[PDB]
Amino acid sequence: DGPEKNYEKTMAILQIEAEKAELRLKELEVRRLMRARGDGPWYQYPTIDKALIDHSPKTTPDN
Amino acid sequence: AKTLLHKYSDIPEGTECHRKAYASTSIGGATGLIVSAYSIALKPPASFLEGVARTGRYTFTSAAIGAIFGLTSCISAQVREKPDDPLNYFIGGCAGGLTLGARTRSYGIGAAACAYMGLTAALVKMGQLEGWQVFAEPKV
Amino acid sequence: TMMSGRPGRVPLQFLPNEARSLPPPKLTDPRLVYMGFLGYCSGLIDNAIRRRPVVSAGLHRQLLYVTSFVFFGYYLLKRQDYMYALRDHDMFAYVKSHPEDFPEKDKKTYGEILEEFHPVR
Amino acid sequence: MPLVYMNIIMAFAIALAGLLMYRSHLMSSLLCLEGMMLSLFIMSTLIILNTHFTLANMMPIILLVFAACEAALGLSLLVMVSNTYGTDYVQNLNLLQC
Amino acid sequence: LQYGPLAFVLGERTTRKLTETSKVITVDGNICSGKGRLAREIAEKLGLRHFPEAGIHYADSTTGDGKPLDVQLSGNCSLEKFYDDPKSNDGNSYRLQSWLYASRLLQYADALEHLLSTGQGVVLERSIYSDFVFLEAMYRQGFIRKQCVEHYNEVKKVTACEYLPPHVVVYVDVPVPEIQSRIQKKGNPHEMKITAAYLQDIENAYKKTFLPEMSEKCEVLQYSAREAEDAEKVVEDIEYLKCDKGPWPDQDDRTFHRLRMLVQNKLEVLNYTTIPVYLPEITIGAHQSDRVFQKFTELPGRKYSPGYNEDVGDKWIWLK
Amino acid sequence: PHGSPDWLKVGLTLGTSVFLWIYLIKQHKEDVLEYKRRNGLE
Amino acid sequence: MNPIIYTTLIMTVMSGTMLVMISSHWLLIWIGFEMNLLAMIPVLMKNFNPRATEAATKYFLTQATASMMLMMAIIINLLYSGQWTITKMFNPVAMTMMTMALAMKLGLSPFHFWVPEVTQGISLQAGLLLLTWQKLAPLSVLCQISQSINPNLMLTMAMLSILIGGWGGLNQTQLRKIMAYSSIAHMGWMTAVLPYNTTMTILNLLIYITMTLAMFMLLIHSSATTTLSLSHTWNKMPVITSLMMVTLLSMGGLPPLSGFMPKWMIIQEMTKNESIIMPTLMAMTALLNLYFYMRLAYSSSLTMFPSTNNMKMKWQFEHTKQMKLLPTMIVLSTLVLPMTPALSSLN
Amino acid sequence: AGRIASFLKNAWAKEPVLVASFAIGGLAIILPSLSPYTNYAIRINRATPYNYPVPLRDDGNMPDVPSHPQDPQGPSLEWLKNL
Ligand SMILES: CCCCCCCCCCCCCCCCC[C@@H](O)O[C@H](CO[C@H](O)CCCCCCCCCCCCCCC)COP(=O)(O)OCC[N+](C)(C)C
Ligand SMILES: CCCCCCCC/C=C\CCCCCCCC(=O)O[C@H](COC(=O)CCCCCCC/C=C/CCCCCCCC)COP(=O)(O)OCCN
Ligand SMILES: Nc1ncnc2c1ncn2[C@@H]1O[C@H](COP(=O)(O)OP(=O)(O)O)[C@@H](O)[C@H]1O
Repeated sequence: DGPEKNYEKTMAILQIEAEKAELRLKELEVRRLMRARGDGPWYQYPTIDKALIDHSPKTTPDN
Repeated sequence: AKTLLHKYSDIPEGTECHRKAYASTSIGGATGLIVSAYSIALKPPASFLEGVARTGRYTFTSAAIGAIFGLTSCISAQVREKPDDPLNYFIGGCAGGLTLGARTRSYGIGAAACAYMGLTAALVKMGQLEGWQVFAEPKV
Repeated sequence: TMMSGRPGRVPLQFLPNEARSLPPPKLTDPRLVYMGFLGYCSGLIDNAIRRRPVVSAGLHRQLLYVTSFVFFGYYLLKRQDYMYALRDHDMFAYVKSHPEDFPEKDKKTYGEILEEFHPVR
Repeated sequence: MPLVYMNIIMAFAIALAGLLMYRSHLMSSLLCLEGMMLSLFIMSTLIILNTHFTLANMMPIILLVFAACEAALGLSLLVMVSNTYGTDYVQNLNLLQC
Repeated sequence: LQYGPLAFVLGERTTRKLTETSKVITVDGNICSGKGRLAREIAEKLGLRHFPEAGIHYADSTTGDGKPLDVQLSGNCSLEKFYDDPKSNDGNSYRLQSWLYASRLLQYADALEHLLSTGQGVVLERSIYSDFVFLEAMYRQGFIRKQCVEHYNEVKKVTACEYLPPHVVVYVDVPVPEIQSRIQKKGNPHEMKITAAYLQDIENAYKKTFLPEMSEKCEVLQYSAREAEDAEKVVEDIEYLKCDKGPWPDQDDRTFHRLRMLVQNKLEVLNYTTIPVYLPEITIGAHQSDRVFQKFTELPGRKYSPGYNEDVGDKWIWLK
Repeated sequence: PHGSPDWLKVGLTLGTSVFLWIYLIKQHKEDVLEYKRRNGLE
Repeated sequence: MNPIIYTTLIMTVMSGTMLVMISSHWLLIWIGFEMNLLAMIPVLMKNFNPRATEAATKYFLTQATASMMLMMAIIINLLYSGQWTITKMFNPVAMTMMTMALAMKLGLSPFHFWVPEVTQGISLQAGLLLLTWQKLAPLSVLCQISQSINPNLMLTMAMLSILIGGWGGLNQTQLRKIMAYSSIAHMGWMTAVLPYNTTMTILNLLIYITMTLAMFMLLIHSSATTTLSLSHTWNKMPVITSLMMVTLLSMGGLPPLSGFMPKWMIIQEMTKNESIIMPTLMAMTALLNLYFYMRLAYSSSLTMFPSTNNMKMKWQFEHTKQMKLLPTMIVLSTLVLPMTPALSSLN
Repeated sequence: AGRIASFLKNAWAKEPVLVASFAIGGLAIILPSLSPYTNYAIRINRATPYNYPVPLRDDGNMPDVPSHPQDPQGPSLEWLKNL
């Protein structure tokens, strides 16, 4: 075939790989920040559910 | 614990040769005691006296190796006037291997220990310079 | 990543409802073909172990192996695609919600950037 | 942390050391295990009663039951060993080696 | 539905089928005795099933066609060569002895499987027990070495520590000159080369060791040449005695199930007959083993599983 | 041994394979229809 | 034993493991461990003999000590924070003691001594169950509290386990001891990535379970315990020896076989956390596992050892009992590298 | 029917203790689900005051809550007294 086919195929491939590399760097940074802080959906370790607490008079005023 | 490592690391590399030698001797003695305890637990030789002789010889060998390594490394660092150079640690490691060979009394162990201890000491110095991590914290 | 504690997660659901918002894998997917190939290999090995004509001992058994492998492969591919979509969605949402930690790089041109040149001699 | 808890943990550690020393008489090993269990029972009972954690009063009894079951199991094994050797010395179990 | 743990779980209990008539019996005698004739009569009268003595080609009879295979493919030994050259340099004596012992072990396993599956008893010739007398005769005469009998003892103990000894042992006693005359009358060209010392060693190895060992745990019926002709008295003696000293009364449904699982699946039965001890008489080089196995595979019904042979005539191959 | 082709097992295996294939085809069709519905393609 | 009793004991073992995995209370987890230990002992003693009894008593002693240590750790954690839920340990001493308890249960060095002897004494079937099924409860518990475990202790124990498994596997001749040391080394590999990513731990566990199930089923199929008994196999079922050699190559970490997937992936994860020296050390150590696997392959399939005459009779009989899932196990343990990304299923 | 009766007759001879034990156990298992007094036992257990009854704060929209113990509103234990 002609050179334009290989030229444009290489251009598309280069775009795909560059986007993938940038996405991988962003993923690593996001993971590091998320584990360090814990304010995102990832790395949310469970805590005690508050629906288990009994809110009723307890035979003693001071709980 | 980690107190002995802190004592060794607090001293500057190019000064206080005697204190460095004492810290290295303490570390070597601790390692010798641990390995002697393991050997005693896993292989009770014949009695109490042979056991105490074995633990004494192991601890003395390890302490001598550590003392020689520390003294030689610090002396080389001072004399060369070039601190933070892994070459000093390489010389210290080879000297320690040489004393290990002399204690075991065979040239093969002496040469192999010189090579494989100078290499390890140089790698440790390089890691200390570049901040290499052995037990890395869980970043990501 | 540890998406185990992700909020609003059903404890024992293979495929959540939102996973239906993604395109299902094609039936001619190369990975599905690979699962079919694995099933065929399992059939051939089963024939070999039992000391039977390897190629043509049990056609029904080989067909069942292939079909089971394709079934499990299809569902596994759906779950994998859903999980990767979740990861990308969380990534983009977090990078949008924290602009301070991901500043826009000041775009520069190679003309005004000095890179050291090391000749090869 | 008062001295009672410290003494109980010291007792548990002493019993563990006795179990791991292994002079002879596997029955002594079982006795050391059950001493560790008794120390666990005492410590758990004190902790649970001190804080008035009412629903946790079940925990010691349950514990004891299970542990006693294990003891029974252990005894059975010991018996078989003796029935194969005539005595329960620990050093006789040396057929298998690393 | 072949027998298995599931069948035992639902219905298959083997203690119901035993009806006091099983009474596995082994008829043992000296070479060229009347025991074979006697064994057949006992099985006929008692309603049991007679198993002919296991030979070189016994295993070939139970697998595939009953027609025996080539000597090279099954046994690699011959009895006539043993009679002609007992001190053969190529170790034929041990190879014959081991092949015969393993064949007898397979026959005993088959007999036990039949007894447990059906409940009808069996009658046997020389079993795995009493087979050691031929080994002792060979060793004392100098045919085989000491390492030979050591390996045989190891294999025998490992294989026989898992089977129930027979209920009744029947022994036919014939004096050495009488059996020598019988051998001369037989006319088999190789058999008159049997030395009298060999037969004497067989007989005294029978009497000194095997008989007391069977007596201490089982019932022994020592019969002379004349009194063994009348099978009626033999059967009456069999009925009259009661078995209460062996392990058979102590067996239960679970132990019988374990034994029935062991007797079938012949690979486990023969598993320890090929222990990796390298005696020059039994070991085979890699090239010889490869060539012989390749030649074995080219047999008509031996390339694939029993039901998957096209040349034999099995059809519907692609749907089995 | 002397075994004929067990038609029961063969029938069960063929039925299982055919049922699994039909179920997979139907599930794929429903999944693509649901995806096109959710994304507003068709 | 009776088949019904054996089935009941197996159900009880599985129920104990399930109770450990699905429970959110420390007491219930301890109860599950006790039930598992209680029902697991007769499985070792199914074939009664002195070796089985000694192995069972060693296993019982080790497991009972581990359970007592685990309960003491639970008690201390409750003392310093009145919480029963399995979460952050809230105490360093309790975490250390619980880590030792779970190491004893798993078999990580220096608590590894019991594994080779227990595997050697007990049968192949018992060994297969012990090697793969037992690991699931302690590994689940460790995964549930991975955010609190001290990286130094876990990492040094994993490194020691890899070293010990690699060194001890070289000397052994019996296949069961080789499998025990292989399990020790694989668990050293698998527990090293716990502080970083538990998904890699689960993936390595699944791959290791598949590989060891395939290898144990192959060893049961050709009833061989020592190396020479395995060398004799080629004369009867060469296909079994070939499949076993392929599985052994897979278990050594050779690409493109499936056994390369975990190690590689695990290394990748420890490279994300700037841990470089340790993955290199564990790779050069796994070279020893590869060496003794290669020696076994040389003995088994790649060369033809001398046979025995009686083996001729074994040519005429076929394997009466066929174990299902063996071909599937072999295929899953050999040719699943191209589907590596499926690990995102959080398996 | 006949076989079951014959088996029960056989067991009542030469083994009466087991028959009595099984009969008593079966009766103890079965009967409580049929007795009409079990709800009475539950109500009696519920009516025993172990803790102090904490009064509610009045907001003008509690007609079912009595303002005094003597007031007719509230649960009554006349059914227990009649028992
Ligand atoms: C060889 C590789 C391993 C193969 C393993 C055997 C394959 C057959 C298994 C059959 C299906 C497995 C599970 C059955 C489906 C129903 C169970 C389902 O509900 O479980 C879900 C989960 O599904 C399973 O986890 C996924 C199973 C898929 C395993 C294959 C991955 C292997 C990756 C590399 C090999 C590629 C595949 C090769 C061919 C199979 C629930 O997840 P969740 O309760 O919320 O999270 C629990 C885990 N946590 C606690 C860590 C968060
Ligand atoms: C569902 C309720 C269960 C709970 C109630 C019972 C709890 C406690 C009672 C049971 C304790 C364990 C019982 C163990 C049973 C073992 C059976 C056994 O093996 O014994 C047989 C003998 O027992 C039998 O005969 C079989 C069972 C006997 C009868 C079982 C129950 C019969 C029916 C019970 C209900 C009756 C009908 C109700 C009538 C209601 C009134 C009109 C063997 O006799 P040996 O003592 O060993 O020999 C010594 C002499 N050589
Ligand atoms: N272990 C053995 N070694 C050598 N020969 C054996 C062995 N077992 C059986 N035989 C041979 O089997 C033949 C038949 O045995 P025998 O009962 O004496 O003759 P018959 O069957 O006519 O009654 C004998 O010629 C005997 O040599």
